[PDB]
Amino acid sequence: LNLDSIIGRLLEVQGSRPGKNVQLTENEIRGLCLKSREIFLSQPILLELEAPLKICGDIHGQYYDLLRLFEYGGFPPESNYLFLGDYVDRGKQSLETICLLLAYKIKYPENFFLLRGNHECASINRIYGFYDECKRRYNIKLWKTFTDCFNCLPIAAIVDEKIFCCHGGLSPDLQSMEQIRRIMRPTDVPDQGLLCDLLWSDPDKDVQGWGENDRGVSFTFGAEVVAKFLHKHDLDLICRAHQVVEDGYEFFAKRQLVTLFSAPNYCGEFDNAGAMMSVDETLMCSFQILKPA
Amino acid sequence: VPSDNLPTYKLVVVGDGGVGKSALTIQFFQKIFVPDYDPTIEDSYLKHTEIDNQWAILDVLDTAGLEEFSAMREQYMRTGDGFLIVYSVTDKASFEHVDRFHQLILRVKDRESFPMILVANKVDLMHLRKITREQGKEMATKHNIPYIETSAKDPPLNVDKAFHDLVRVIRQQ
Amino acid sequence: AQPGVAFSVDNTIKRPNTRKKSSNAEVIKELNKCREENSMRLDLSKRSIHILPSSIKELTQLTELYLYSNKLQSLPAEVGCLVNLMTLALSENSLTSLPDSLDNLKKLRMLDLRHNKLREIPSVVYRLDSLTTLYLRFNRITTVEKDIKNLSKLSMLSIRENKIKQLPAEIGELCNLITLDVAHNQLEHLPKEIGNCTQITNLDLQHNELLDLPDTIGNLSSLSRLGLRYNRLSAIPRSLAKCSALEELNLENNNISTLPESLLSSLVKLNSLTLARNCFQLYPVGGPSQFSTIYSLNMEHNRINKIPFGIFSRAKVLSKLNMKDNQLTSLPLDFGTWTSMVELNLATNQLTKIPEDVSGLVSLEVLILSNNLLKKLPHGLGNLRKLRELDLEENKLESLPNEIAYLKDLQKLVLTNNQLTTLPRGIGHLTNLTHLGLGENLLTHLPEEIGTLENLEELYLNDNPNLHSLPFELALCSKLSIMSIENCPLSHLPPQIVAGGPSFIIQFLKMQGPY
Ligand SMILES: Nc1nc2c(ncn2[C@@H]2O[C@H](COP(=O)(O)OP(=O)(O)NP(=O)(O)O)[C@@H](O)[C@H]2O)c(=O)[nH]1
Ligand SMILES: [Cl-]
Ligand SMILES: [Cl-]
Ligand SMILES: [Mg+2]
Ligand SMILES: [Mn+2]
Ligand SMILES: [Mn+2]
Ligand code: NA
Ligand code: NA
Repeated sequence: LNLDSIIGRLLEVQGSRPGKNVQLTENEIRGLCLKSREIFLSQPILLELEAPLKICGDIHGQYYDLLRLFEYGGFPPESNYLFLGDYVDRGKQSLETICLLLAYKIKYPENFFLLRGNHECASINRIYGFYDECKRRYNIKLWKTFTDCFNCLPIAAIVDEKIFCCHGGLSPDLQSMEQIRRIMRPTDVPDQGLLCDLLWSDPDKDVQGWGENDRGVSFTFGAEVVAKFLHKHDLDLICRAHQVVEDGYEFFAKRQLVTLFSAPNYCGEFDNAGAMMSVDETLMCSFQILKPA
Repeated sequence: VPSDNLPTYKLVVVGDGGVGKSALTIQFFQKIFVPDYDPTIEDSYLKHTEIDNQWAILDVLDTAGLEEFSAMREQYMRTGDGFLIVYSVTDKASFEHVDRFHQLILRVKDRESFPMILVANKVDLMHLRKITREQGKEMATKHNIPYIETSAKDPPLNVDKAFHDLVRVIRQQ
Repeated sequence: AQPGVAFSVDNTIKRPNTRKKSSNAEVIKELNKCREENSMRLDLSKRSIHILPSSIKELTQLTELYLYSNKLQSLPAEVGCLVNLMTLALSENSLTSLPDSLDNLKKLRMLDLRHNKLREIPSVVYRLDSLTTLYLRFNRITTVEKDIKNLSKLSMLSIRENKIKQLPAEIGELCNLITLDVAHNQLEHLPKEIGNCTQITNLDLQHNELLDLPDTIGNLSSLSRLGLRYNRLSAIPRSLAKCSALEELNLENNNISTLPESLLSSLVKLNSLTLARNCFQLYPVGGPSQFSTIYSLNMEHNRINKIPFGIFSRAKVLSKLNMKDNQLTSLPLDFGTWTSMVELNLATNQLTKIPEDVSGLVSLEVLILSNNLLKKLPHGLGNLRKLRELDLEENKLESLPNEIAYLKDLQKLVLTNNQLTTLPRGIGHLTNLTHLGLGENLLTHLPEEIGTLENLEELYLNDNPNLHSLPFELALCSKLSIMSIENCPLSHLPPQIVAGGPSFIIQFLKMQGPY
């Protein structure tokens, strides 16, 4: 596997018309899945990271918006990156998106990190685009290779003992951080339980405590649940994604939680911006906005 | 949506090494079967679940079976509200050590009786089975405790029922 | 020094915005209750303790102190007054240090420091030479100092889930080690002095970066459990043959290409061998006595180009062989002599034919031949009366033998991605068949004998452009719950019915048929 050639070919379409595909060989994509899978299993399922770091929300196959994120924040390894999941589905170029992220994970394993989102799940991305894209451009056997890779992604991260990061949100079953460490890999995402809630739950300003989620899966949680969680675990902030927000980032519970969404003009139906959060060594957080182009 | 101020049931899984205590526990919580054997020191798992239309918090303590890993086992057992005594139908010694674990539970809890269930695991290995169903029911009746047969391998057999039945014993329901 | 989160927004800096005295009062009450009873055990676990009160110094009678599942960052120096302490349990805290006063605990045997935040082994731990059990799992340790030789009474040492890149040669002075667990680290080599720990029965090295093993590894003659998966091993030392108590040799996910000749013959307790995810191009050299004790052989994901003749002649209890993803272009001449084989996986190879002597594998229950180059199947396949699962996905099969009707125990038949145009009318004799995968084929019609498949639950007809109609007898399959018809036009059926899907289609065949 020649990583540098794969990365160079993925970055070649920088500045081209949006939608221009990159043609990697099936064995090259298979090598990205197999080698990145090994690195995921060699690293904790609950990542403990250090600032400075840039944190990004959902990409959803919007590859050229991903390139905008790297051009704005600096291509690896100029900056460390943490992605919060949902790399495939909805968008038109899920393959280019995940292939570049996996390539950077192999190239800079200590400076580039990827969390699991609810769309890194075979039952979900079978419906919402990634299966169709794999079948159209390659084959279904490749889609299954991606599933084996997705099944080993880490679930959460804690930055400098203070920022708890996950795709979805909190769980009523999440009482100790060691519960996350006891999640075994490889694994599918269950329809209910701790691993499900971490990828599916949402904050809600109207709910007090826990409530039912209109998605039909997992829960909603209120501001007091966030406050008690941060106090119990001596954390300052929850950083999550999962939901599209108008400004690319959105605060919750008096800035005790922030939602990051990095796909501008999501699905072509929303007029939203995208955002990443920069965390410096003093944990000072700022937001870099991608306006919809 | 879980109710407020729920009761917590501290369930402790004890038994000889290799009988499947961790595989049953991970199957119960994560709904997957782990084929590899990694000996347990101590691990704990937590879930909110509704049993017989009554919400409950299930705190499951998974203990060590190997004697080399068994230091501090009695302290973790001391905190329990109920116990699963697990043996493997393919391991004769694990069945014969049920008496030892039964005695340890009563000694550590300082009681004459305590909620426990005898769990006969690995019944999916029919060609390797060495402990009959009658032997298990005899052992359970001798101790006046319920008997159940389980398999952690997919598709799982009686895994959720074993933990839920222990909660039923604690409730006296 | 510990930073706090702030936000640089709106041209300014913004900040994110119970009963500690009451909690500490309950701890003090538990301390007084301990002295009044003069109890030798104190359980302060799960009490949200951040700072342990210095009043602990009065409980000098303690032999066990349980403080796990709290929020301790440090321990007060007054803990050193508990000179009778034998167990100190501190798992699941936030510890970054330990007080030097702990060296007064000359009788400490158990120190549990799992799930903490130690960036190194605290210097006082190296001076607790009475320790027999030391747990350091899930910390942030990068270095094991040479002072580890002071803990010569250790029988159990676990430092898994850290960032350790090297072990000192002084590890050889832990001559009383029975279990040594260093999994999930970054070790590239093991010190050869580890051969002085001759009492070790459990050595776990999984998930490291080990490039090799020391030649002294054979001195661990009592080794019964050896974890080597997920490393970078390029070879196995000859001395490992002295570890004749090994019940399993699993080398999955390494870079091993050969084994020492006849090495497996010394592992007389070996019940399983796994060489998956390596660089093997040929079988382990050494006579057939090397495979005489194993029940399972897993060699998937290698580059093995041939299976030697008579390699399984003395493998009486070998019932599972996994050869998936290799370089096999043909099978050995004595392929039919594998009478003990129960599960055989030859998927992802370059097999062009299955020999007729496959009929000799009368005990075969699972046969996986996916992703090969098969154009046809031998008639002897029907002699596999115990076969439950037959997977033939992604081949070039242009027809099926009529002898497939004799597979009375067949429950799952996968024929996805082939060139089949028709099915033999004997297909209806497979009374136990529950899963029939016919997707990605060239089927023109389905035989009317499909209605004799009483147990058929799942039928896959997707991606069949030439399948224009379905027989009415398909409605006789009362257990049919799944029928895939995606990318299957079915021209002879009404387009509103096929757009309505399998529910309308099965009912059409039922309501517009003679049943
Ligand atoms: N076939 C089969 N294997 C099982 C079953 N339950 C457990 N196993 C296997 O048996 C082995 C031991 O299981 P495990 O849960 O680790 O045993 P344990 O009781 O926790 N042992 P310890 O106390 O030392 O941690 C594993 O390889 C596991 O996959 C079962 O029902 N069927
Ligand atoms: Cl760290
Ligand atoms: Cl608290
Ligand atoms: Mg266990
Ligand atoms: Mn999401
Ligand atoms: Mn999303
Ligand atoms: Na590789
Ligand atoms: Na869980």
